[PDB]
Amino acid sequence: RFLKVKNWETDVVLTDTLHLKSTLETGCTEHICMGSIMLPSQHTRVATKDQLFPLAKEFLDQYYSSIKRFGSKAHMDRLEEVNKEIESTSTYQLKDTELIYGAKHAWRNASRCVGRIQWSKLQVFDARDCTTAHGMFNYICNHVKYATNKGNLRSAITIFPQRTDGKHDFRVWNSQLIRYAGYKQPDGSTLGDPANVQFTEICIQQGWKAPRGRFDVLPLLLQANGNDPELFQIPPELVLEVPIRHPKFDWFKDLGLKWYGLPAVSNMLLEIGGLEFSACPFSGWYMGTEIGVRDYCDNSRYNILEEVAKKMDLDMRKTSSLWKDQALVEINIAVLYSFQSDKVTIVDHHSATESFIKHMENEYRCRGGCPADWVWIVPPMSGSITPVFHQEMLNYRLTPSFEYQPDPWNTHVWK
Amino acid sequence: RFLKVKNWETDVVLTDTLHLKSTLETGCTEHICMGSIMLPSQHTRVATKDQLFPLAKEFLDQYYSSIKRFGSKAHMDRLEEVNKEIESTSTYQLKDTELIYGAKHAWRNASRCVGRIQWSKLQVFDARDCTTAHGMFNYICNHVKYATNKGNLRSAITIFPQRTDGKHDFRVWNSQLIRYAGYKQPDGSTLGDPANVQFTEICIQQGWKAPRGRFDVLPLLLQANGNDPELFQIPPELVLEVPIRHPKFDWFKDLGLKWYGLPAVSNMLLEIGGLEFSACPFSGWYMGTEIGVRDYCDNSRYNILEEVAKKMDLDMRKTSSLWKDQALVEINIAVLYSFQSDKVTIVDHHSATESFIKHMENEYRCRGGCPADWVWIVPPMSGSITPVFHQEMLNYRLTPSFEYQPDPWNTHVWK
Ligand code: HEM
Ligand code: HEM
Ligand SMILES: Cc1cc(N)nc2cc(-c3cccc(CN)c3)c(F)cc12
Ligand SMILES: Cc1cc(N)nc2cc(-c3cccc(CN)c3)c(F)cc12
Ligand SMILES: C[C@H](O)[C@H](O)[C@H]1CNc2nc(N)[nH]c(=O)c2N1
Ligand SMILES: C[C@H](O)[C@H](O)[C@H]1CNc2nc(N)[nH]c(=O)c2N1
Ligand SMILES: [Zn+2]
Repeated sequence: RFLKVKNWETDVVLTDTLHLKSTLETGCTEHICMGSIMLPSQHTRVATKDQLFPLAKEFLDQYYSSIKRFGSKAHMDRLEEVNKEIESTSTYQLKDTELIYGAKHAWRNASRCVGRIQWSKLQVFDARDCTTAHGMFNYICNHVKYATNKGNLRSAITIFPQRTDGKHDFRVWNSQLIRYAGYKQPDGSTLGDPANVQFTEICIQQGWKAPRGRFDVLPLLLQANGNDPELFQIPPELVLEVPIRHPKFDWFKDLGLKWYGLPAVSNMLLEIGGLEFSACPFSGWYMGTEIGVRDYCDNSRYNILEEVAKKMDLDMRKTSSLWKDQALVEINIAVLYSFQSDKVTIVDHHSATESFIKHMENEYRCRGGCPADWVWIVPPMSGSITPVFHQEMLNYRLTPSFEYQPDPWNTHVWK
Repeated sequence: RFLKVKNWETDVVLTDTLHLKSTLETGCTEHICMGSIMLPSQHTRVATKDQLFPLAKEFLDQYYSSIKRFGSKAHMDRLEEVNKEIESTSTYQLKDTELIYGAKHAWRNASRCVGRIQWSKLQVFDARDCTTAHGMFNYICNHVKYATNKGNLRSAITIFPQRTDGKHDFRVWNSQLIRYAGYKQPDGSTLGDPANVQFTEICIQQGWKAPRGRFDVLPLLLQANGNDPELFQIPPELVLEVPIRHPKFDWFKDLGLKWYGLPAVSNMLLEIGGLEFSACPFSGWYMGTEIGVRDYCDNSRYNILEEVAKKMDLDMRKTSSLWKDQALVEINIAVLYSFQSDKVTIVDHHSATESFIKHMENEYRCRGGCPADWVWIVPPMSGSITPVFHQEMLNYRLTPSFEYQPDPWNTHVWK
């Protein structure tokens, strides 16, 4: 109730009181810790009219307290105002300013995100007036253009109409706005991104004509107000890409690798005051390792370690030659150098984890804590030589938040 | 109560029922996860006569069930036999075979240990007849000689008399049997191992004459039956060491690095059936990364990244040149090659984490689970390209176990 987290590389000590305001549950118990379960049963997402006003009052009480007007008349009138609208319609509508606050704090409370030092500079695009798949395509294009900003990336979220009944639900079926396609081969191996093989054939199912190459940017599949989703191709000039080259190894270009500049996740759900926004794509910029470690070297992904190590002339017989580690560092030096040479915003895992420690200092000071998931904060390479490896972290679930949600193609009453 | 852990690199699914037998607590709650707190308040260590028989009966019930004699007469007579001895003396004495079983299962249940595939081949040296610091020195020397086995390392534990009253307590004050000394300098920097700077001056306090070099093997500080601890120097021919060289970089020898062959931790407490063994050094062999990543590159340790990167001719201005990662992989290739060229048993983090997955399969099959701490299982470099990064793990505390304990010099009623 006044718990302490220690840093063991600096002996810095911090006191968490923010975990007291925590509301959601973790999945752990006194006799079990599930801190390494990937999609815990609590991190996923239907609510009745009854539970909705405590959730609104809870939200509005932090909102007005945050603009130095806690408990005043403007706050009490708004509590009553929402109360009455939840009487009338059994739901309610957020003010524009309450929507911006709730979105910025969902990101703030995302314990698995190492980038949250920037949480307050989030551009919020209100798309709650949207009604059709084409309207969503327009909103998403304007999002992609704004956030990309010619390589000077800017953080943003686009918020589509909230869930109401549950059957009229806006959904982006893509897991990200910009993703490369995955194609299964006759022999069984995979061209493109294996992660998206199931989605790539859903697009062909709905009528996509696939170029059947490596880095083919998938189309968007947009579902508006419960209707069946529709295909649209993002204008190519809006999809900024970085060809990957090395600042020593000239043969690195021959690999013919590239990645997109904009990481923009679209399959998650934003929860604000008890309201659920099922379509809410949000974007930032990449930490290098998400591309060069996970995207490029996960076994179940592009899996390029063996062909990079070949061209490096590496001892690939013994596991203990660390040829895998050795080729992994070159691939990440290449992604960083490539993005930087092209003036596309990217951050390295050293600078981003030093920034998160800096962020943690600020949240324990001006908020009394920072929910943080070590399993996810620690970068996927060189963990112990980044300062977050030695920083104890308390994980707890605060709201507003981002939550996972099932894929629409396994839950949609089709047609 | 029938929880499931998934592997996301293979889609292999396992069912944990062993967590049902769990007894100790984790530190997490429904509203908080402390899976990244290093020394949780539960992982540390005085017990009365009352709670001691459930703990014995609990232990003896798994022991006899494990040798295919559950609930027989030999088991019921032993339950009564211990019962009566706990009536008489309010403690009890383990059979030789109950001691070997309890020790092997403490290691089996160590969720932070990636090496547990070997848990059943542990050599147990019973030192419960010891009474003096010199006797302990003799037992520890025989341990070091046996486990080292001329570089063909063998796992072992030496078990000193159990705690009874609490004031007559056997303790090894060293954190490990073989550790390098740490000396503070006039300017403030550190010669040797910074980790041991506080211990190195306790030895000089008790009269150690320090050679004041880099890799000076500390003396042993042995406390017998509550008496004040005494200094003894391990015969140098028993301390096997590996000079560190690279299989490409000839300048790597110039660094003048070496490490000891035998990892043998002596500051922890073994708990079996409610009995507490305060001195119980145990040893195995090294995973490469414990030396080349943590020992050599932790900021608060030897911290050799900058001087390795210098001699590598690295771009050391920008953080995003990944010069740190690049020099870290060379240092670990060197430790592995050095130990192997000298026929000292070492394992690389790839082979050890593939073995642990293999181990996890066996424990979920023939035991119904495997307690495992992801925060500690995942190696400190190249996390995601080893199979444990993608393996969900349930952590829970089973007994017999190894526990942490305070340092004796902050708890001993001195003289
Ligand atoms: C500004 C640049 C940003 C950087 C460098 C960054 C970095 C990261 C990284 C590396 C992860 C782990 C991802 C993975 O391993 O696949 C992550 C997770 C996440 N990020 Fe951030 N991010 C940024 C912006 C944002 C923004 C703007 C939002 C939301 C508006 C956001 C929300 C999230 C969420 C919700 C998760 C994980 C959700 C979960 O699994 O519970 N991030 N971020
Ligand atoms: C056989 C070769 C072994 C290998 C390769 C191995 C490997 C490891 C490694 C890498 C760690 C993490 C250590 C660190 O990061 O500082 C660890 C922890 C640990 N090992 Fe093993 N180990 C071995 C044998 C043993 C044996 C024989 C025992 C006990 C009899 C043991 C008990 C433990 C315990 C109790 C911990 C962590 C305790 C805690 O923090 O709760 N290990 N091991
Ligand atoms: C906005 C943003 C930026 C970034 N640099 N990275 C991000 C990574 C994720 C993410 C979270 C969980 C799983 C996955 C992979 N599907 C990605 C995310 F939501 C948003 C990210
Ligand atoms: C036996 C054995 C072998 C090995 N290869 N490694 C081991 C590492 C530890 C260990 C556990 C917690 C903290 C520390 C560092 N003080 C070491 C340990 F107890 C025993 C180990
Ligand atoms: C903060 C964190 O709990 C602490 O640094 C832990 C993280 N994981 C670790 N894992 C291992 N194997 N060894 C360690 O010392 C640590 N340190
Ligand atoms: C098994 C484990 O929970 C899973 O692989 C997690 C581990 N930590 C991670 N950390 C990040 N940043 N991203 C991930 O996808 C994962 N995967
Ligand atoms: Zn937990």
